[PDB]
Amino acid sequence: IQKTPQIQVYSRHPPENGKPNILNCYVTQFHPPHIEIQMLKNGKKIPKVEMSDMSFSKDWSFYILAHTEFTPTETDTYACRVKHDSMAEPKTVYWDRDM
Amino acid sequence: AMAPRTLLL
Amino acid sequence: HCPKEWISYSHNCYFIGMERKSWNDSLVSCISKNCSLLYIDSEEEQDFLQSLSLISWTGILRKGRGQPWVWKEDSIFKPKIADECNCAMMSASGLTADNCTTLHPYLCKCKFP
Amino acid sequence: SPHSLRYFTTAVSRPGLGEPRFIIVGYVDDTQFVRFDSDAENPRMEPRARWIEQEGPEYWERETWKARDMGRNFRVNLRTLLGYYNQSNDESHTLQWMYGCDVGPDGRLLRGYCQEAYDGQDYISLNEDLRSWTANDIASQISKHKSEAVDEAHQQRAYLQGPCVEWLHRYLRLGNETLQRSDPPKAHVTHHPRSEDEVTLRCWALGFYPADITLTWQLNGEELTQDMELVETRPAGDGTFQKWAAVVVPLGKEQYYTCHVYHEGLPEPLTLRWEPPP
Amino acid sequence: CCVCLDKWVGHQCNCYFISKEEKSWKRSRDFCASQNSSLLQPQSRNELSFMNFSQTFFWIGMHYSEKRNAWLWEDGTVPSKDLIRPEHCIVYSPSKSVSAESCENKNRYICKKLP
Ligand SMILES: [Br-]
Repeated sequence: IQKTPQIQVYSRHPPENGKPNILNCYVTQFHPPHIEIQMLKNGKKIPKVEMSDMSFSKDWSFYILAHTEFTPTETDTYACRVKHDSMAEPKTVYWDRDM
Repeated sequence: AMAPRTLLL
Repeated sequence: HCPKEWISYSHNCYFIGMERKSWNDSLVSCISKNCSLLYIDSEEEQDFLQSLSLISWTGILRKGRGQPWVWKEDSIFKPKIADECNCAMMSASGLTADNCTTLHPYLCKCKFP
Repeated sequence: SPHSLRYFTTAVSRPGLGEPRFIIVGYVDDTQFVRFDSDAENPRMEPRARWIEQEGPEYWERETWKARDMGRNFRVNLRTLLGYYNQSNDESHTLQWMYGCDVGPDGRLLRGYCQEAYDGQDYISLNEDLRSWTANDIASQISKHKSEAVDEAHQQRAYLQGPCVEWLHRYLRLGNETLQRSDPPKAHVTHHPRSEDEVTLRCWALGFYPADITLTWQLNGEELTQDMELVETRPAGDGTFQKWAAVVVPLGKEQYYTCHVYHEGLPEPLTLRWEPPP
Repeated sequence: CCVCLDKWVGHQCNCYFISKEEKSWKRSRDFCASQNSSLLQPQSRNELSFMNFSQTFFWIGMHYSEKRNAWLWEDGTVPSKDLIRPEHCIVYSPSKSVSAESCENKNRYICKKLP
């Protein structure tokens, strides 16, 4: 039995075009714990992605917070790509200043 | 602090 | 000189009871073998007993809800004991109170001449 | 008011990629304070809260030692479990263990935990009485019988009522200025034109501690009639939290909608409205 | 008689020293050597029957022979059960578990007094 991860992509601080910030990728309610989390800048991977320690909720499903240093711009498209056993294709969720 | 023992299954 | 099947530490013999007995029966069983139900003298001894990683009835007991824990013969070692749970047992986490009527294993300290 | 000390341990087997990954994460009152990862540069118990750094090398040594024994045993437990379920070694299998303290304002134990799951499914758990286990199938019945033979329930109850309770008190005073702190939420309202006649009003609550919050929208000073969109509270990654509540309002009706922020870090609740530029 | 020195544990006419301290494999066997003993060689099933409930892992007198390309006891003897990497050293739990680990990792140990 597998649990499909739930994703949330958002900034640590209110975004300002040109003002440096932290991009977060909150991946929750998944099983098995083996997961690949890529953070993207215009479809391309970001090397320095910091991972939170793999923990779980009382329903045994895992949760993890991935984060990277980023600079919000009107032109650049930021995303979080998630590869997990429960999905045949990776799930991509784009960052929207609006949420 | 952690438990000194775990379950040996 | 302890029997081959037993434990010898600091000139004292130690053996585990074949059965899990109540506090009273565990005290009675040790006396019947010319030994005494586990008593703690030093932390070095307690830490060695925690290395065995067993559940054992200890000699330390209390008469009631407000009555104090009783142990004698001027041995200052009195470790922290965590209802009808009026008897102390030794575990990997130290001394713990438990219901005397509940069956637990026990260790006897013999100390041959 | 309620306080808790909990350890979440995970052993996730590798398909030939060496030994299984072993993780331990310690939580005091729902906030992480310590971690052990077998994948880190030099596996040891690491501080994940500034207040636990107050512990001497004697503390860290004892915990690094306990963790290294745990990993070894969880690895052996994974090999036992594979044999029970007749599974191939070439697949990712996971063994989880959660145990801990629940104390109220009274510094005494309310409930103790000691439960395990294999491949996301419950395996063996300690009952509220802390004297007996609950098995779920044949494999767990063998493991219950094995635990009984070594008086594991009594051993776990000893830790849960004694050291777990005592250590939780030490941690509670050690990081009081952080654990029981109150970071008030910084609230604002964003305007998003959804349709030709409709608009999305999103009420944000940012940088708050603790995570408990109530965000609600009111039309002309009265609770929601339509469906309110709300995100699950998320961490900002700095120790504080984020959440937002949104409503799909008709165009020209923005002022007839008010947002209410309910958080313990606020003396009086927050009343918010969309502020249009002149 | 069959008595042991201070802090040692006697069982079945054998004297054992169960370490409190963490040491590397080399330093552990060097400590055993000085006390005119050696690291434990539990070729027998329940050598530490008294320690049977313990989940703790201790260094044992096991060495990988790069010439014979198999695991061997400090004795020169060849074991048979419970076992992999030649560069690793072995830890044993009295609960009969066996685990391989870096020889430079710090661990508890058990010395068995020689006759
Ligand atoms: Br007896």
